[PDB]
Amino acid sequence: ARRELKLLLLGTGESGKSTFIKQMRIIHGSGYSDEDKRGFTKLVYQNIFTAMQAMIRAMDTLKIPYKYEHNKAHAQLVREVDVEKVSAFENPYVDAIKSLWNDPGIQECYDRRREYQLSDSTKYYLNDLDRVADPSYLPTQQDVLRVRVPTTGIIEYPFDLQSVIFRMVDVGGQRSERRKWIHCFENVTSIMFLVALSEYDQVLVESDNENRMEESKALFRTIITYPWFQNSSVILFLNKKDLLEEKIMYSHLVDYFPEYDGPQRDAQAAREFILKMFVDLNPDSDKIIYSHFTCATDTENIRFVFAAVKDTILQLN
Amino acid sequence: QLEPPTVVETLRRGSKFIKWDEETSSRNLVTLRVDPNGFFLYWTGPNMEVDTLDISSIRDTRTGRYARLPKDPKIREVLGARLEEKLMTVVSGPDPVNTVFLNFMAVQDDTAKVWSEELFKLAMNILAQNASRNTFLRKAYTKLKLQVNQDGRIPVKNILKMFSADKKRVETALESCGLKFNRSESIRPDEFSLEIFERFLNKLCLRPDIDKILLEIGAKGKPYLTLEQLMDFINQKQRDPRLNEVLYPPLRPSQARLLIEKYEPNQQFLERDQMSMEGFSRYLGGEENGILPLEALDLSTDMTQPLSAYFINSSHNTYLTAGQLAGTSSVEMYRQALLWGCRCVELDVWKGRPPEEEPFITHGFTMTTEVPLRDVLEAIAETAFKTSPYPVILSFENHVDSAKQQAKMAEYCRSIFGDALLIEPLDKYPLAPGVPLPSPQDLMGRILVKNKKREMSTLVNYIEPVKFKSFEAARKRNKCFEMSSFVETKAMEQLTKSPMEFVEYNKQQLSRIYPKGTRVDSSNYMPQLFWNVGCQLVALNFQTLDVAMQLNAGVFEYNGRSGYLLKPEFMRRPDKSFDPFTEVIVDGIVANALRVKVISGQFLSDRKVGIYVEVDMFGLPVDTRRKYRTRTSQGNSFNPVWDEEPFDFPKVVLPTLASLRIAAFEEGGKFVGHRILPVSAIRSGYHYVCLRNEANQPLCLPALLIYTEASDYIPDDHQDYAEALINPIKHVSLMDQRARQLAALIG
Ligand SMILES: Nc1nc2c(ncn2[C@@H]2O[C@H](COP(=O)(O)OP(=O)(O)O)[C@@H](O)[C@H]2O)c(=O)[nH]1
Ligand SMILES: O=P(O)(O)O[C@@H]1[C@H](O)[C@H](O)[C@@H](OP(=O)(O)O)[C@H](OP(=O)(O)O)[C@H]1O
Ligand code: ALF
Ligand SMILES: [Ca+2]
Ligand SMILES: [Mg+2]
Repeated sequence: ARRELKLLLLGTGESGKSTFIKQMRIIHGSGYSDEDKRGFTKLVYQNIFTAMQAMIRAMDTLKIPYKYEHNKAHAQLVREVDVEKVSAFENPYVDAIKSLWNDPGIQECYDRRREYQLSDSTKYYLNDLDRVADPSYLPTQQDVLRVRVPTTGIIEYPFDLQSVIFRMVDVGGQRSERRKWIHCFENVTSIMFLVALSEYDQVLVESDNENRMEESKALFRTIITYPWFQNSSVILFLNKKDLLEEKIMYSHLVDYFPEYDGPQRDAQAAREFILKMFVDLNPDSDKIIYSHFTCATDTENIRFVFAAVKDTILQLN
Repeated sequence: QLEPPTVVETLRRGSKFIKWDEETSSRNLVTLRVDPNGFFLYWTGPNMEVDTLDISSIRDTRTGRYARLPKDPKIREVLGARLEEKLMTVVSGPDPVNTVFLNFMAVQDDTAKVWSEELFKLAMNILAQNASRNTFLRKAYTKLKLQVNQDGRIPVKNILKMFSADKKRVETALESCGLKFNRSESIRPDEFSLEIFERFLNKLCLRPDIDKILLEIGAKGKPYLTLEQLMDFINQKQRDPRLNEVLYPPLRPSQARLLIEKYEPNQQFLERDQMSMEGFSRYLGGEENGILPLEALDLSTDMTQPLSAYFINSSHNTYLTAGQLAGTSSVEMYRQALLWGCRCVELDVWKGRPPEEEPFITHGFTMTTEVPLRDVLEAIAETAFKTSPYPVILSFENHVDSAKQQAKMAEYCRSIFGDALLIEPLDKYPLAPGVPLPSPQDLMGRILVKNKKREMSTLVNYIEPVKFKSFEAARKRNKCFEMSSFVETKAMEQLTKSPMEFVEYNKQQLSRIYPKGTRVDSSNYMPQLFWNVGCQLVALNFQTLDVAMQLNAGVFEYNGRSGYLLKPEFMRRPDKSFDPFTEVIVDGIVANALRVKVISGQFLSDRKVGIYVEVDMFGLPVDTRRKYRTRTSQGNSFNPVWDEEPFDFPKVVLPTLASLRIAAFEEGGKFVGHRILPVSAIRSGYHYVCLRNEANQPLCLPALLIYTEASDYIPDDHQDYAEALINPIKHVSLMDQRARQLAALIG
């Protein structure tokens, strides 16, 4: 008598599913030895190179000059890198990226990251280059939590908690990827939808005109009304709340969702408006929904938030 | 990093070489050369006659000891440790059995080693064997310009010989380019331009099928295809719809330009960002527009999983050359097997004789020949890791019973193979229960012996035979190093009885399989049967290239011909488990659907005849269909265009296991060429499929145009739901319009 419950992680692109699966791996699963950490040192380097290439291209598109001219050269050096071929991280590329990150010109471009595509945790790495550039850098566990690796396929992870075994199914959150989702819609005990609170002022990678949060919203509203989940529980993680905390100061919610008329520059007011868009006034779903504000990079926040959700699920079984 | 094929200066500069013959005992001081592209080796010998060798036919290059010596005294005098250190030998042919040897003496010192080492590199190069359709046309061109008469010119009888599929229609093609069309004449390399070889091919072989594809894209104004039309075609038809837009992003506009700059005959379109029909026709046979990605052909499988998780390329009675009861036993096969990416070869060892005391390999005292062990062990030590740095499993069927001959056998192994021979277990992997079988990575360049254990038993460790009782008993003892060999019909009995117990066995232990004894002409069973249940060492007869063996060496090409393909996810995971006869799709396993419409073919035969094409699928029983066919075409083998309905493969259960087999056949049943495409990696869209011979070498001229649609499965009933997930914003917006309209009516 060892029960096995199947949990799906769903969500739009880059909402934080695979970041959650790592937290599950740290809390309950096997965790990261030094040999496991080392596996990502490559991936950290590739993220920095991908970051600055995408920022350089923006400088052209958005037509922003490089304050200092000697950084025009540096930009050319890096832009010609093949990022898939990155294994080490040495000069002149180190100082190239530093000298750039210091450039008042390209710092203007970072502030306008909203208009183009620049993955989150870009600033986490570039502010900490010297630690990463070092000739003996072992990645820290947060470095492994920040790392961005686009996910494709349908990867089932098992987890041995005391009472039960969870089989947590990770998936891709791009538009193409949802045509695969039907091949994990059997015997589902619960869904765990991830919405990225930061993406109210952002457009999708796969569609340039459409707003990420209109997608994440509509996707959730549709999916909970599907016949497969007629007897499945729906946990809604609103992730990336720390990013909101920073962004809501400058990017005003009223400008992208006109229904909002709570105060400006308020983190709390903004997040609780969103919550209502997802759950409230849905005629096709009258099941209860269990929300949760989260920060998948923040480990303590996840141990608390999930060691609750464990109960909520088992309790219904 | 997969480099493209690059000829070093020396090999175009040339080098002086003396061609010599074992049989008729001949000699010409010739200067060897390779063309810059690296298609052909060619030399000018018998009274100025240029003779060529197709490098894609080359099977091995040997120098020094391994370069065969001229055992005749008269030849040995004419030529002369130093003398053999400049001997070269080029082995080639269309399969392992029917090889051809060519010998050379380098006049200047140590250039033979430079030459041998570089011809091997060019021959094996993967980019070359999967070159673009357009490059394979440059091959045919480069042939004509090489093969010349004594006074340099290009004979016109060649140009008619090459495309001898409508000789009176060839005549008229040439005249229109301003070239010679009469059989008795020749053409100056001065004025046989590639530009002009291209224009010739256009007038000769007209493309109604491509005219179809342009208006079918959409261009009432037939002269021009604009930048976006191209980009939309490339993204919305040539792109594989099962791929992520972040990992494999779509073609940008600035990127789409570069393909116009690249493939353009007409500058009127180039300057104004358009494209001609012959620029579009150039793209279709282009380097970008291939059927498979290099990713697929590359060596980029995960090579750190345990040995029990990989399909291993395996030979049965390697020594045999055709028949099982009567015929040769060859040392040549052990090279031609291991050179072909095989990783398991069988050595049947029998006790020596009183006068001498050397063991010999042969077939169960029937009426076949013998060969000395000593040489076979050194044939294997030469070729073991010449085409793959991953381990070899020597399958000793030992019948030698004498501790004198048994100890030499263990000494021969330890001396010949040397440190490559895995003599004792590693640090990480002790021989105890619960320990997983070491990964291929962890055994790079090692010789694993498979013999019965309790001197030869000293060498045995991770591959040890045991008399199979049941899967229950094999799970009871639980040891990965123990493994079992199953005769065809014995493995077949397990398949219908306990196929699920089998996949579980193979998740930990190795299981070899070989053909039954009734197949005395060395006939091959279908290896997919046992691959389906995770069997690794599925052994086959390499002397026979029937539909089974054509498949084997076809699928094993992938992962850089290392001879190791990784079993699927669910056939490797212990926590997971499924049934190989599932007539319905599996949860956790994203199924696929497939469409295969055959459009046309180019330069398929050397004569007028009808042709037909077979499209078959090889995987799990339910995946497998193999009876689709075209109707034998009108009756001309230049540019036949089939007008047929797409062959449907709507429900592919496990798509990583499925392999498609496109194969062309002449009216009557003769083989033209085939190709093995893996269903998981194939692309969608209009694509050429450059054909191959039975031993999987690239035939140059013949090729097929086929339209593929490789999409994910959606049960018909659940289609509505699927489409709302892909684009929900449109789905919800539509419902909002309805609620919006009925707002006023309710109150
Ligand atoms: N600051 C912050 N970053 C996050 C949070 N959750 C995810 N990220 C980052 O955003 C990226 C998306 O993570 P991932 O799990 O791959 O999203 P998925 O594609 O939906 O699986 C990762 O690089 C994370 O570092 C969060 O709560 N706070
Ligand atoms: O090669 P042939 O002529 O078909 O001979 C058989 C075949 O080689 C088997 O694989 C072999 O077992 P191993 O090769 O695994 O030793 C078996 O002998 P055995 O089962 O008595 O050893 C022979 O019956
Ligand atoms: F949407 Al993902 F990795 F799950 F980019
Ligand atoms: Ca045998
Ligand atoms: Mg992910």
